Amino acid sequence: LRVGNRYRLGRKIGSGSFGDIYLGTDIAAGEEVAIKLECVKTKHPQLHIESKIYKMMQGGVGIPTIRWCGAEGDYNVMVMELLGPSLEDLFNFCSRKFSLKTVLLLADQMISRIEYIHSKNFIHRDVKPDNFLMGLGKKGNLVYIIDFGLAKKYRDARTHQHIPYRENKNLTGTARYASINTHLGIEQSRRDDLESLGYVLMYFNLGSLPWQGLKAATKRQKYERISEKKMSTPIEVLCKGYPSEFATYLNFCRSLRFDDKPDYSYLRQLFRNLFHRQGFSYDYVFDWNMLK
Ligand SMILES: Nc1nccc(-c2c(-c3ccc(F)cc3)ncn2C2CCCCC2)n1
Repeated sequence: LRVGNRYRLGRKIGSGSFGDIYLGTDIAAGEEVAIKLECVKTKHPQLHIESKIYKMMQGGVGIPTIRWCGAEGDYNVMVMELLGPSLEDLFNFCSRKFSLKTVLLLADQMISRIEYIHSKNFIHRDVKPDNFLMGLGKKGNLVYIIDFGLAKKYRDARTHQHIPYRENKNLTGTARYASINTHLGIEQSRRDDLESLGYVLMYFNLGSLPWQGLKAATKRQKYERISEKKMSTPIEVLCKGYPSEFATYLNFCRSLRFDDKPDYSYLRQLFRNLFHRQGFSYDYVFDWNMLK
């Protein structure tokens, strides 16, 4: 159909939290775009709140620019620059195995995306492979983070007073990568986004995490098995057979206090120093860049 006068809606290409995503074209500008559609109906107006978070993040490296936010017909609509494959997509394309060089070159950009989001007072709360997409064209090797649907403010804009420590919370994000404290129902904070990143990295190293594939009955008790397996698996076991850097990262993350400012530079240095020890070149070539 025809959306926002300027765009043409294409076919469905995916979903995000709170809405369906479609391919499209900005006819007036000759640009291909991604369009997220949310009913202006029900109970919850998430597309509009999320849109303000993106704009607050506009300008940062690897944050998708929003071209138009508006409502039309039955939908609130947000138009975004088209982006490439997600890290999960690429992981599959690479036979579900990434070389250490690629893992380290991904960790570098991923830690910075999280630091950027945190610098603007928000926590993502759903760090996972599918929420990271590569750019296109000149930005083909830039890793973008998307979906602020479950994002939340962790400190006051003006005073920077951190939100209060809270318990008995239900899980928000993906169980597979959620932090231990998140499973324990503790309010998520900066440390939590980083811990999750730690699991995503080890996920890329192993092909799967040890708490994956557990069978249960409820669809709520599987999170209990997930949580128990996660707690029962010491870091040294999870990372056995990989550079010590990964366990040091996870250990660092679990040691942070609820309102602590993470040392993002130190985390990136662990990986850069490892990048050097392994002898890898600084050509920034990712595994998939070699697909012949
Ligand atoms: N190709 C492409 N380019 C830009 C954004 C998105 C996108 C959005 C998204 C977020 C905000 C917005 F305004 C428009 C789209 N939510 C999920 N995805 C993808 C996740 C992986 C699978 C395919 C959809 N997709």
